[PDB]
Amino acid sequence: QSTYSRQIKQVEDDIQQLLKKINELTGIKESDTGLAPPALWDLAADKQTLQSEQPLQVARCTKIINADSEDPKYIINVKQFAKFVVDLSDQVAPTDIEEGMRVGVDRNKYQIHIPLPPKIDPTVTMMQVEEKPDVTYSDVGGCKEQIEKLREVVETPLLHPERFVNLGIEPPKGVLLFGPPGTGKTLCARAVANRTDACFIPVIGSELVQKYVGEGARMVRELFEMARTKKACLIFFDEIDAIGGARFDDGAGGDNEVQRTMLELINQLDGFDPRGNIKVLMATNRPDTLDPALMRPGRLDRKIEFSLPDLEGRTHIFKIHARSMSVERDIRFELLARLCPNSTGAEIRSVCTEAGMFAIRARRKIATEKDFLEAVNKVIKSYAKFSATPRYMTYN
Amino acid sequence: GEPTLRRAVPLALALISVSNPRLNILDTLSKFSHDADPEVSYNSIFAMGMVGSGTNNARLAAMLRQLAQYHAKDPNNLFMVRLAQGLTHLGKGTLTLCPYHSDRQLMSQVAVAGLLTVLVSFLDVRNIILGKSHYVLYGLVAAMQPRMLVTFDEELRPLPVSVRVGQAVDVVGQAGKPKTITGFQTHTTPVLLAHGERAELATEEFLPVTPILEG
Amino acid sequence: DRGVNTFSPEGRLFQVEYAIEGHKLGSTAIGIQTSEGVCLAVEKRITSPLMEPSSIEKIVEIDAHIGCAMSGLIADAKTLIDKARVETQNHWFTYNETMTVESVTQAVSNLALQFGEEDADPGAMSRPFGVALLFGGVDEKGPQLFHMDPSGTFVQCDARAIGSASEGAQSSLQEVYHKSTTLKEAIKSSLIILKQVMEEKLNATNIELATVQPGQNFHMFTKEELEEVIKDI
Amino acid sequence: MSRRYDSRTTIFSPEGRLYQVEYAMEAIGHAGTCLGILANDGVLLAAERRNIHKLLDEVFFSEKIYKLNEDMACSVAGITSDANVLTNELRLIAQRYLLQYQEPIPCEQLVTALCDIKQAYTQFGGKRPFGVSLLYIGWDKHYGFQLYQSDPSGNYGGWKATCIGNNSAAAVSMLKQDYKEGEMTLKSALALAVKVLNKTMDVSKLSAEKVEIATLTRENGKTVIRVLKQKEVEQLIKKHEEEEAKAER
Amino acid sequence: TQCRLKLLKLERIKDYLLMEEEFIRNQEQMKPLEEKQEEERSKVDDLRGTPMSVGTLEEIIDDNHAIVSTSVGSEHYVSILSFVDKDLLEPGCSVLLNHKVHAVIGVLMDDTDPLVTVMKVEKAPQETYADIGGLDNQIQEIKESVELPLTHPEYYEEMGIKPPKGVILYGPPGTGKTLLAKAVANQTSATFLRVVGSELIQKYLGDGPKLVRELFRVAEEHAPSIVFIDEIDAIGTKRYDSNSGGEREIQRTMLELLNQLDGFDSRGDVKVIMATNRIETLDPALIRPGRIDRKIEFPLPDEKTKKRIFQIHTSRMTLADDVTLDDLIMAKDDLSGADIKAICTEAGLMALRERRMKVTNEDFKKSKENVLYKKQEGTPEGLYL
Amino acid sequence: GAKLVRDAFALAKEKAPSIIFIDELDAIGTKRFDSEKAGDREVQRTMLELLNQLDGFQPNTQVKVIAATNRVDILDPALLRSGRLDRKIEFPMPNEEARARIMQIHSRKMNVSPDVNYEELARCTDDFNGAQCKAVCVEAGMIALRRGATELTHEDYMEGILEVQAKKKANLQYYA
Amino acid sequence: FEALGIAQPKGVLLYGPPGTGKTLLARAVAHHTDCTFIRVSGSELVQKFIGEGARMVRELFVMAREHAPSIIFMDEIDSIGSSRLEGGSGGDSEVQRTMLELLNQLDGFEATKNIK
Amino acid sequence: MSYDRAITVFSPDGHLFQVEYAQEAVKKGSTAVGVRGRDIVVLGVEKKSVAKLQDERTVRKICALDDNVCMAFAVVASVSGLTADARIVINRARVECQSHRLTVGDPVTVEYITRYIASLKQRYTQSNGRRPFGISALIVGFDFDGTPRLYQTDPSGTYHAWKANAIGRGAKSVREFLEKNYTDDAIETDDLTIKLVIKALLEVVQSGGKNIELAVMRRDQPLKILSPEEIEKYVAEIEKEKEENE
Repeated sequence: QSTYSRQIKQVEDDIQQLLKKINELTGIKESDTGLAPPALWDLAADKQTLQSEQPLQVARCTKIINADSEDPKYIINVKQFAKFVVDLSDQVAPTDIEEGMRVGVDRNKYQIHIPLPPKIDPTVTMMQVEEKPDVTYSDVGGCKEQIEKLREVVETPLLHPERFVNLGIEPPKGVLLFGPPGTGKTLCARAVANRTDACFIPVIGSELVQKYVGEGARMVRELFEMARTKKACLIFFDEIDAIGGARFDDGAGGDNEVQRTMLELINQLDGFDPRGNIKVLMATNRPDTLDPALMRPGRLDRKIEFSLPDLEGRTHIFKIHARSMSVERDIRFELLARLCPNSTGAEIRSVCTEAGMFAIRARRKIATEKDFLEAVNKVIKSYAKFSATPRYMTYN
Repeated sequence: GEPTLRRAVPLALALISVSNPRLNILDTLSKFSHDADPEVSYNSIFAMGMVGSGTNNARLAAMLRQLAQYHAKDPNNLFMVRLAQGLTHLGKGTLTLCPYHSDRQLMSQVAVAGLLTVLVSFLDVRNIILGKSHYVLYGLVAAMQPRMLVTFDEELRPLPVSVRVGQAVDVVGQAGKPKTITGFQTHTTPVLLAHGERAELATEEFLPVTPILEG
Repeated sequence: DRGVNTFSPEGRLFQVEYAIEGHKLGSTAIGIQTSEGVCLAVEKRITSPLMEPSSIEKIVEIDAHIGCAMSGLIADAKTLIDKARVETQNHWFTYNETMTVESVTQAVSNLALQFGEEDADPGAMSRPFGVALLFGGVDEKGPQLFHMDPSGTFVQCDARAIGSASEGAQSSLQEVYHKSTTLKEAIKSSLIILKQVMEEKLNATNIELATVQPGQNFHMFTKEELEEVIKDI
Repeated sequence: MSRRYDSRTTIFSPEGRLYQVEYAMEAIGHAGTCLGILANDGVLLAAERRNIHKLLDEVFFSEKIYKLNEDMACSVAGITSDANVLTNELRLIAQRYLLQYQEPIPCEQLVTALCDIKQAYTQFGGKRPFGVSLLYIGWDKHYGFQLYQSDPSGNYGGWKATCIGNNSAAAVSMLKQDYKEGEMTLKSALALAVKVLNKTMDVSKLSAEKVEIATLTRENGKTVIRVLKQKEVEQLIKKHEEEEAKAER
Repeated sequence: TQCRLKLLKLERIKDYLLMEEEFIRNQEQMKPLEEKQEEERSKVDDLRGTPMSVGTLEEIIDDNHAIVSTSVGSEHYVSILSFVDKDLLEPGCSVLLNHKVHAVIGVLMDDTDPLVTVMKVEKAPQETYADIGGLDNQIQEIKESVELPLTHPEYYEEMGIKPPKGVILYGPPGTGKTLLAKAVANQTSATFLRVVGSELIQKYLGDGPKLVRELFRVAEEHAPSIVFIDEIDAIGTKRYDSNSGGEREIQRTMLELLNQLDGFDSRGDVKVIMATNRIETLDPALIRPGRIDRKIEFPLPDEKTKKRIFQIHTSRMTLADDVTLDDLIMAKDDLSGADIKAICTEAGLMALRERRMKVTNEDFKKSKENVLYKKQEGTPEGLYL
Repeated sequence: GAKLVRDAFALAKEKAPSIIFIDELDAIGTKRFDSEKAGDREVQRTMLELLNQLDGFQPNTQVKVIAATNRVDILDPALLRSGRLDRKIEFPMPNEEARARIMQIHSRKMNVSPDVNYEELARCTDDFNGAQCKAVCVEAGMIALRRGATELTHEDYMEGILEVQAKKKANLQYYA
Repeated sequence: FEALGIAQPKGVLLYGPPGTGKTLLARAVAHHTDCTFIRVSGSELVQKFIGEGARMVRELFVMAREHAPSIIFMDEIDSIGSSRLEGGSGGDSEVQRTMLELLNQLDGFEATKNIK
Repeated sequence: MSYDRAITVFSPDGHLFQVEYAQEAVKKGSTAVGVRGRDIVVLGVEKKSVAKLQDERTVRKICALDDNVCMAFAVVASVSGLTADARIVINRARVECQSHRLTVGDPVTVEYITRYIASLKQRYTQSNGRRPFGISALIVGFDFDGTPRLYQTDPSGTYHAWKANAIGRGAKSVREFLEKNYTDDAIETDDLTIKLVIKALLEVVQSGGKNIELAVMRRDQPLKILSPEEIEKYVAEIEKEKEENE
């Protein structure tokens, strides 16, 4: 194909060049984006230019100090990073200007025109919290005992603190999630969040540690405070082996970074004021690889067991995964489940899905029993093997 | 015309037509968006759906948008339908005339709808080939490829390797229109050309029908 | 190296807990104790049709009256069998009686944990064994099956299965078998769990079965007699 | 601690082979070169001493080539230090085999036995393998005239002309180019030996002090191993001038 | 050649007519535009106030306000008044503010990220499809796994439950893992963002979890999408310091990937395609399914496969019809894609020395004996090993 | 970060006499006075400024300081040493008598049903500090939810001792 | 090169000790061709577009490509680090491996490569 | 056997780092195929690396452990040459073989050697100074029953009986190439087994019958190592044949 590719290459080159000129040239051709409904707004807009209260500058109130002599003094930080002290809003409530609250202040006079919705005080904490979906119990395999404890510990005290008073304890400040990975813990966690009507805020430990340590300290404190404002919440710290790893500090390693972030979290757990009915949920491989220092067991409460599916245990997950899916089968859920070795739940879930991909290969559009049989044999080998480091010599 | 590519193009076109005037445009676009009718068209419908749900205020616009979502359809296990007879690619317009007239005149009338109803044409998802004296009713696997390495081929057969598509499995237009029956190693040639034609296919078989193949 | 004295705060070795995962990739072994014998089943691991079942075994003789079927890591099984074989033959000259199925299992169990990163000798190790062995033989107390594991514990069992899933293969065996039953039903019960836990399914060169009755010597089954046990799965 | 280091001596590395064995070959490269060449009626060893100094007294006239036995000879390519130990092991093995055998020690037999000790250390004992490749020349009846090459890796090789020590790749080809299979006689071979040594050295200029030349020539009823005095080598250094022309022509 | 040429000549000429016709429209031809739009522009520019100071429109409040961050350095809480509507403004875009007193005049312009510009490389493989044959079975799989759930919804909808979320392309180089990612991406025309794994470990610390989350998040915004992570072996292999090697660096990057792909934060029908030449470095949790789905393994080329692998390399060069393929299969076999590339390069290299400016069978043969030896030599031979 | 310490203490000096509660002291009490290639370089300076503020300049003997550690294997020796922090108060791990005393408070708080057979409950517990006493009472209450009932009993309180002791530990072995 | 077959130069290794005037010949051809000879001595000193390697592939390539052709003369002296000599045997050699493999494969630039 | 660290530490993979590293060390002893006939059991090795200044004896992967048991080695990889590390397994194997001849004087069994070797590798784990092994051997030899034996052992410690097995350059791959070539005729015909060994070696090596040296061993006669020159004559016909099965 050497001679054939040159011809095609030249013909595109010429057509492509000509395009550059046409696109640039046409443009939007001196049109107005607003169209007809904004014309009335232009006249307003002009009045505003004359006005001194427009434009407002967004700022935030950093600190409350009283030496009052007009109307209450607040120090705000302007975004040109000059500190200015302003005074109580022109007509709005003093109960709307608070510490860590956003405020709109005039650009030309610098007094609070109107307060604005709160929080923009950290840059980093705002970044660290991410999107929230909901997946339900149907989608997450098993109705097992391991599944049942997650609900009872998280859902019940937050939903009704009444139950937890009756027993004569406080709703957990802390809650511990443990179990090896590839079991659908995050999936289960999403599922209880919808039922409880308790907002879950996902957090990543890898963002928290950074090159210079201190950013992660201010971030963690600010993060507790935000959650504290929210009522019946969960701060779910996923994939942490920073706030999640071993207790030890080398003193020239990245281990320094871990230790500052953990240390503030201990202060937060107790609180400046206690945290009755506020849950922080933490995921670890097992509680023995978690700090005996960050774990100060009264506060953390119940440790919720999740464990690697059993042969019986995987028979159960597989019915849920299969049933949820649309599949035409003749072979049964138990056979294939026994077929799998003890490894992870994750191989056995992939069988249900892989049988659907074999159907497209097979030139069907939905699965059949033969696709199912094919999927167990390839899947058990593939995922388990061809992975993991080939050393556990000379590490700390 | 069937110009190149259909994977990217109706999605892209729905976005640009928002700038251009008239709700009728959107209705006319949906015609292109047919092709393999559950392949391209599910996406095309959803995207126009958003903008149509977005704003409405006159019965007239709502009527146009309604024509655009449903017209696009023919879906879930239903075969390839696009304006084309399969065999023609030299063919002259006379099947075009009923929709063509309707594009030219006002579609702001409900009246336009009589001519617009018919755009009757078929391509098939069948690959039922008729042997030399076998006259076989079983289907035949094929290989599809979007592009060519040669103009030795321009009667629309590409190599038998490529990506395979099955027997009684969606036949798809540009960027996957070209079709060879994969069976060059079995030395079978179509007498009647393969594209997923409307015509009943025919082969001269020097080895009969090949089964299914995984890939 | 990285710690090989490693205790968890609960009070067991991490290294021992790691040892099981190796067994799981390896071969599958079923031992069932019957009143009328001990039957031993083991995976041959076919992968060509050229590997001869009569010429090679993985049911091996501890004594002429005692058998052991191996599972998990193959290299590891061989070291335990060679020390156990001599102990057994030396026992026979001295006492003039066959060695109890328990007596041989206790000796091998000593080797399982004795490891440490440094100060190692042959009696010690640099990492604990990940094999579980099913020592089955007939003695004067009757037919016994004793089970030895990677934790280096010996337990009497009238049915144990260990393989691809140790606990899995034992749960299938818990459903079928009953304590006191005929030889054919015990031999059937061993094959049946075996194919379901494995990726591989039951054949007559896929698995190896040899049966020890009391009042008989250890017999490794002939080509034909191996095929007879296949008809009842 | 000792548990937080690496040196991968007995432990295999990601390579599939130990660091210590591979490193020994690098040390051999920048140390004086030893070659053995085949002749029709003898075999010879020619070596570059580890002394680059301009003044030697000749206290020991074996500082590279040591004659073990009256039936054998060796060279050292590498560090003189690991050689010292090896030289003492060789005077015993070479004579022990002879007490029993009553036949000139086979060149092959000697090297395989020695190579076994070189590998023993790297595999076990927690000792590094000797930094010396020893070039053995000898004669036995059932192979004929021989040259065998010894490594720290426990690799042996049956050769007719080979060189180990500094710039070995060049050196073996250069011995092949001038000297084919069974071509050159003992006297003309001694010249060839010096010619390659002049070209390949750690530090230039070939002199009597820098070279030691040894002959195995079978005399009347005995196989005679002699290390040539400085005086004789000098006659070969002029012969080596003549030899440069001769290779080309 | 001649068959193609009449159509080629006509296409270039059709395009010429298209260019020339634009000029007449902007200069002379008007009917809705006229003198009238010219005046609309003047009138709007003077009210609007030139210079317009750029802002970025984060979000719109429906009461006649918007929250703008001015790009100068200090942010302003503006009104949405003057030539724009709330709906006309779009999030994550650049907007025009009146310079004298800031109210948001409007969105003409869109804002592209700084990140995305560097990452991005254009979609299209330099080896055309059905000429990356050789492991031809394998090439098909990626089209099914990444390309298909986006291209065709029909099978997925009937199949039910979650779709795929990646593929992992692994095994020895030269089996064309990069060419495959580019094909599917080309076809769909999903924005193809490309980062080498070595960017994940650079001198600064925590750049790895940072880059990967931003890259994905940007893929979700510009969705549907294909993220290509090229050659993730570097994580362990590289270090600029002690902190850049070692466990903290390796974990943080792996941990980020796990949350991002299927975890809480999830991703849409956005796929990640990973190229790796070693899954020794990679964990069992990123080789776990349902955040990788089907894994594609390429094995060493087989004797018959090797002839098809050799053809691809030959097609990029000049097309052979005089190379004996058997000699290549006989000399070496169960050696990589990379070995077939090594035979080809060496032939080209000898021809270059003469100033022969072609390769022929002769150049392949002469170079072929040295290359096989050379393969063994690449790994240490020491002194004599 | 270091300047902030200096300013923060200065704030205490004005206000004087005052008590500055410092929660934890491995971040202005790192052990290290030599390090490289880490965030520990900035952490060491905040720690060094702290040592200086305690040193005598008067009105800063008026102001008091509470510092806390749960460790000793990362405590800074100067701050432990007197003349930075005069007093060294030790809190030991609860005695047999004390362990019973704390543990009694917790059972009391809960709905009355672990106040029967209290001698038995007091004895069986081992290596319980204060945290572990709170930990058992909440885990006991958890077991009452498992049952599905509002009645608590002494037996659950007993299962908790085994279940949590600041570890997974379920008190089990792999033998037979 | 299109005629010769082999992809236009990706990696050309000039190796061996200096003092033989190896740099000097490179300068000669680079001047004549009118490619800018941009010397790296082993340093990410002369990466100022972010100032750390591994992004010294992408930014450096785009600038070079824009004002093309360019001959990027990377001199790998490798006297940097003591923990960059355990990352590849040079801080620069880590950069060069990134750049080499990526650039070979990138866009059409393998047998259309002209930024050597 | 003296060190001051453990030789290996366990993983939750259930692999031994040192045995896998050893498998690459034994592919240093290049590719070896052996097929079992009716009366001649034959193995052949890759590379003699001839330059006619060398001896052929010194590079051998064919080692005589006894005069009625012989073996050729490899396993998996593609890594560099070196006879030597493999040679060391031979030196242990040859004592092991010889000690059995003292015990049982009839032609010693294949089974004994393979079993001793699996256990030998586990044992080396236990000692901190001892370097483990992980190799495959193509054990060839005869019993006192006079019947042919070809046995093979693996790094996994497991030995199996076979009619044809190949090791080297992908153990499963050379083995599978033989599975195709195998027919029922092959093993009884004396002539046919030889051609199988030469087609497998001819794949990975250029110009064999100089890099193909094979030995036949017999029921009544000891090890015979054939000259290379008579092997080349076969290679020329056989390479014609090799393309045919493909």
